[PDB]
Amino acid sequence: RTDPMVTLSSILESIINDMRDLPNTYPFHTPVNAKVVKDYYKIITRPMDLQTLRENVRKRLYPSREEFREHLELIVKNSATYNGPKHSLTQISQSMLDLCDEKLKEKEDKLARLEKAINPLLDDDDQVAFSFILDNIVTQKMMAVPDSWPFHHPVNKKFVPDYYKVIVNPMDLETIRKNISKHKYQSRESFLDDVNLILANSVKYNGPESQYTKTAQEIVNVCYQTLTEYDEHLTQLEKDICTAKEAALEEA
Repeated sequence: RTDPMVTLSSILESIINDMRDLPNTYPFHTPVNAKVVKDYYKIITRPMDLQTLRENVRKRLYPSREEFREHLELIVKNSATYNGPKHSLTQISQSMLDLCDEKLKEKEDKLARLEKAINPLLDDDDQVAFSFILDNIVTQKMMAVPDSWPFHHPVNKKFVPDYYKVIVNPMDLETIRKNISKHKYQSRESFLDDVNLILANSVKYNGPESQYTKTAQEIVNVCYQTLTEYDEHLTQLEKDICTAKEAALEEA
């Protein structure tokens, strides 16, 4: 019932404590001082240090060990580039990376359980499959409605005066496809919330009798009809997505 991001961040912060405690890590404790380390930020355009890593941990920027380790490995790579691949400082930065990898392997199982609770739908095939059919509904059914082209992309403000003053939540099929590609929709309800906005917005701006509103109504109707045709399939995916979220949290 605890926040897994907190448990993950305490684990990462204790790794920084141990890395900071290794012999001769002093130069990696704080950001490089541009005023005395010649040309450093010309040569090193992606800098990293243990102070910045600890700040990032406390800001909850790492949802997994991978993102934490990639920033840590930057410390080694930057030392190799600026000091040299065999410089003693690069060997010292490598001793920090090696300790980290021992600590992470040591806590493999608990970290895995926390990572899945922080991101239950990561590489979840039910979510990918659900987004896959939503996208097909948009491209094969909704965009095939005749004269639907004015809804395929955001309204062009230059030709539609005051649109973005009248319409506070604009929506269009390209934006819905972008949301699908980021897996915004975990069930058909939030998908339909955005689809219905295309019609509601045309009613507000064009009125209920407009040819554009009739077209939007057909887009909405074919969306509902297609969700209904695939109800059993979609319900299975929705159920699996929902129960995976909650199961991930329980294993925390």
